[PDB]
Amino acid sequence: PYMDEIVTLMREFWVMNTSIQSTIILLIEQIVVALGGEFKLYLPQLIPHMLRVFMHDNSPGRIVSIKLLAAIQLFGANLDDYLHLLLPPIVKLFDAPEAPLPSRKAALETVDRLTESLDFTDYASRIIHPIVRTLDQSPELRSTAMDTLSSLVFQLGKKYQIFIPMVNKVLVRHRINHQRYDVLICRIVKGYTLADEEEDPLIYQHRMLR
Amino acid sequence: RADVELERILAPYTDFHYRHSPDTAEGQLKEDREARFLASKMGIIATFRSWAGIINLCKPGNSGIQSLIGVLCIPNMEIRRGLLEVLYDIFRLPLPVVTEEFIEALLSVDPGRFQDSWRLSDGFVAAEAKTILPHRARSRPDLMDNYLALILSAFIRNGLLEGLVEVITNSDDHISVRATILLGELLHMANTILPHSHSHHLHCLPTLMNMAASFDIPKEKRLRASAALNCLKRFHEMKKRGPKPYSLHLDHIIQKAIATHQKRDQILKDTEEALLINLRDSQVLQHKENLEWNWNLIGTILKWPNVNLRNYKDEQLHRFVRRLLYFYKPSSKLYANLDLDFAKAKQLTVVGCQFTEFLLESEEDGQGYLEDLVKDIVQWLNASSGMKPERSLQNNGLLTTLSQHYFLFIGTLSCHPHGVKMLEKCSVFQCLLNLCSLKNQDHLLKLTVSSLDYSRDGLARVILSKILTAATDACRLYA
Repeated sequence: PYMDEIVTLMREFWVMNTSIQSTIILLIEQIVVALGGEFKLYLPQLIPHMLRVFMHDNSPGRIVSIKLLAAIQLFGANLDDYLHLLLPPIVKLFDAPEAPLPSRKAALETVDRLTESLDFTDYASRIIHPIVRTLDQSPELRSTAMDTLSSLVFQLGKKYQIFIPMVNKVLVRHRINHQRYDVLICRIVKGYTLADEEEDPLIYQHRMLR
Repeated sequence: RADVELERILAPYTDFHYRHSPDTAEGQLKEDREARFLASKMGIIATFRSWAGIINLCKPGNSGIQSLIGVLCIPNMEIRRGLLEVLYDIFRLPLPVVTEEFIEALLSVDPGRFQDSWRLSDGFVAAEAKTILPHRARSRPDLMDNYLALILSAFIRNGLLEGLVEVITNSDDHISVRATILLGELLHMANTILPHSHSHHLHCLPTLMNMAASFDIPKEKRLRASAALNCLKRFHEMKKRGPKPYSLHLDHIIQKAIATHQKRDQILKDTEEALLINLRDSQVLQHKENLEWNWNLIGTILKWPNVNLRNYKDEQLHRFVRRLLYFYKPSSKLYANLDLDFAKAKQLTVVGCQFTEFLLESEEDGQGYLEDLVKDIVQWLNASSGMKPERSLQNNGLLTTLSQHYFLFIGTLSCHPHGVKMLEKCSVFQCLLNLCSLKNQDHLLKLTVSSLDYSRDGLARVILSKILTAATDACRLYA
């Protein structure tokens, strides 16, 4: 009953750059745990404030965004009708060379970690394009970007098979040998079974959990 | 009479407080209501399958179908949980399991769910393939579709779709999931059985659009309607996939069929770096024991486009194949004794077939490691079947262990032209031909029928002919 005023109260006092920034973020992490599934009733009310943090942030190293990215991972399956407007801000953080390296590191981590409880089959063309142009631009992000990409190839079935020529050009040019990605491509090029390919990721997650 | 005789069966559901007997014991008052619901439900189903009852219950004026649908919108939990079970049986839809999450309930309605009749004791592949593969008739009328088309149109005319929307967004957590599945099933049933005219007002849901993503309505109701569409969205993917094979015997049959229909319609460099780095990560050399190797990295080495023990003549790869050969040897009791319900049973069985195909690729080199493997399988058959001077009581061990997953190893070898030739040298066709006349063993004859590949000519169809004419009557029925 009192959540309506708590969200409204946080609207006025959450200024973009002031001392009271982290305590607002820390309150979000404690709030989402309390509701634990019904937080989607109040999540969109604070999205507009949260959106303008990945481009308007003067903190050194974008620490505020990093402390905010770690809070998005706790949402899990709460956001289902709001991912289309919250994910493009996330994909905008690691495709910018001028961004600090620690900020770009967390942007890749928060995608594969969020994959464990959400479906990104629809959000394929939105985030794959920055990944393929990051493996060649940054020689230091190759190790961590493959983990995000490999964790996304697992959800996709044989629809990724057409993307092999698009990705293999980077691999042959820069000699990228990822063990997990090597396993996934083999099962797609050459058949493994029939009930495993083109499988709904949410069904698989429920099966493993039980 | 007009509207009081036939409509008596609808009283238990339409009346929230129904007393059939004026004088009855109060001890089983709670159980009396449940008995009335079960008996009345069968009456409603029975009168909806006869033309004399469909018309009388669906009269244009005041009719009993509108009362049955109208009482569904009332927020009563006891009636709603009963009427939904009636609707499933009227359209003959499989009931989901009781839960509060859509994913668990969705998995309980897939057409490819396992059934007891698919076991080896029952119809092995014949029963399973009937419910998975589609009927080979595209123009024969299906009279049962006509019956469902008329029944479905009658409920839509009276407003079944509008009633379901109210139930989904205004009921309990475990009731909305049942209604969501029912609504999804009807939409799938209606887009391929109803004509064009009935589909103009079908996929619209005018009442659902009223409760949409708007701030005017209560926020809790707003997301329930939005979440219902999201939950119903995943139902489309399940029907898109369709039924899928559950057993590797049927799975290999479909794979070879599409493979031979695509070869008539006329990837990596794999340097030494790729193998040695991956070979050391397989753990099959340093830790000479099973349950320790990483089985994910083993299949990749085998079914990789260029490495076939011939292009890359490496001593280390010779160790790799011989080390893995010892595991799958029937004589070496390391694989044949695994339980049928082993956690990695599916992955281990695939790799075994994935390994015998790898050896056949190196015909000149891998035959040395392949000749010994097939020979020990033949020696294993002479023990379980009992043709050789040995006890034939090993039937119990065959059923409960993974020792039955050896016909897949020999079935996948007959597919290739150079595999059937190898069988002649090992003389496994003669062993299969001899065991056709076995009265005591029936499960062994079922496995060999659904294992060989009959695409080409040769002795593959010769053994099949003997089974279907010279065998037990029960065995020939399955053939």
